[PDB]
Amino acid sequence: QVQLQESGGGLVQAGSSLRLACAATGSIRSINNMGWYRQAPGKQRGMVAIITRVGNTDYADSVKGRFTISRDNAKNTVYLQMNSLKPEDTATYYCHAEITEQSRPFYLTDDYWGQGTQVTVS
Amino acid sequence: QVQLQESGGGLVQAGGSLRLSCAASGSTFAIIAMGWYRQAPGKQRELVAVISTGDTRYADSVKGRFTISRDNAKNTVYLQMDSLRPEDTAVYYCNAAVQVRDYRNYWGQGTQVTVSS
Amino acid sequence: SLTTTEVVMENVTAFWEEGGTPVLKDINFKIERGQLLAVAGSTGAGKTSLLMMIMGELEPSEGKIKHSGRISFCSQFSWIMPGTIKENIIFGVSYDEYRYRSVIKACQLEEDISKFAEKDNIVLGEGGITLSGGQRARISLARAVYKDADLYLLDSPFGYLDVLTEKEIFESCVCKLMANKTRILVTSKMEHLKKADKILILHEGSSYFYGTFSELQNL
Ligand SMILES: Nc1ncnc2c1ncn2[C@@H]1O[C@H](COP(=O)(O)OP(=O)(O)OP(=O)(O)O)[C@@H](O)[C@H]1O
Ligand SMILES: [Mg+2]
Ligand SMILES: [Mg+2]
Repeated sequence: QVQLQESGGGLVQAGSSLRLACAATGSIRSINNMGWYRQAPGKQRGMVAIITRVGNTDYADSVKGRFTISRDNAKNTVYLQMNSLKPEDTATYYCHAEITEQSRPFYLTDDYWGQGTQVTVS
Repeated sequence: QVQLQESGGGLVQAGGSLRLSCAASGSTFAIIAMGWYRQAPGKQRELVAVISTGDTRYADSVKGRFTISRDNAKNTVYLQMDSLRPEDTAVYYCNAAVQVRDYRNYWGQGTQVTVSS
Repeated sequence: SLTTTEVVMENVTAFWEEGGTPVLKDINFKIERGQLLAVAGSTGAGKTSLLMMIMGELEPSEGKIKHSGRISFCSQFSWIMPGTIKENIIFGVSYDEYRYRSVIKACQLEEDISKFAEKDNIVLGEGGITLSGGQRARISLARAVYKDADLYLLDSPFGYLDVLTEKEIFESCVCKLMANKTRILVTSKMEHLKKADKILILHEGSSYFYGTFSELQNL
């Protein structure tokens, strides 16, 4: 009874900027790491950016300096500010989170993924 | 965001001992690992000892003679140098791997160790 | 007792500050040679401190800790020392071509090394290449795993890795390459606990769970 949901995707032009959001909902007790990943047709899924509960970040070399990952612990939401969009950025963007469900007697996490949002850069 | 200062260097006769110290100072910082390097004139700096937390590593040339250790309460690292040889003559530098909100390494300014025959 | 018992903790309590809150209270576990112990629990539970005790950085106020041989520790914070990628992996340990290649592969460093003209002779630092957080975490794990040891203390080595890379390295390095090594892995992921021979769940220094994955799943 836990869900991740991405939003803010769409069809945009090269050089434009876009903001993605991913909200963790349901029977959440706690969240550790959260991150943004992407997969393009024919290509394998790969990390874009990750963020710890403390707010420490890491970026794939291809997006560093263009994209920023941020986190709001009160809303259990992770954001991806994408600037200077390139046609190579066209992909389905997926959100991940390490989550401790409420019905678990211990501080243990399970990996959850969102359904994904398409980002098409013209 | 961190300053390192070495001390303890100087002139000593072969077979003698020396204890180098490296003091880290600053405001907000967490030391991850500390290393000791040595440099002969016109040569590259050579890593001789490193300590993370209670895990130590030594260059072959220094094994059994040098010991690296930390005073965790004080942000200091030491290099106990025993059975010193003329070939140990060099400038010794400490280097700290630190988290100051971002990851960085810092160099000290070095201390001359001269070992006579 | 038996030569095959790598590490034991019997009735262990310890304090960082004398007279303060015990960081670990009445800890008991026994790890046989080649087993994987997962150490789980929330922030401040005493997981890194437990490794520190094994390493002799924290002595218990009561109880007994025994470990056979040499330890190799991987800090929860990754680090490098100015020098080559190769030196950042092997420093203080003799070169062994096969081990080296097997560690680079298991830690997914092959691809990253191949991008440089100097390959693993590439110099790391302000004046050379700056590794990303992910690269630094993989090289720090490779440094710890390359060293031949009787006991590997892996303190959350995937905390700064993306989940796709983490799964690959947990499988290729911790589970396959290190299959017969004694390992204490600090992790609270169910995906990791599934593979452990024993699990210790710490809560505010106390042992809230100690047993197998079947015993945990049943609870
Ligand atoms: N090197 C140290 N010296 C003194 N006190 C320490 C040291 N390391 C940790 N402590 C203290 O011991 C307590 C237990 O923390 P510890 O670091 O063992 O937790 P942890 O389970 O590793 O947490 P996390 O999951 O966040 O890494 C904390 O109060 C902590 O600040
Ligand atoms: Mg056995
Ligand atoms: Mg810890």
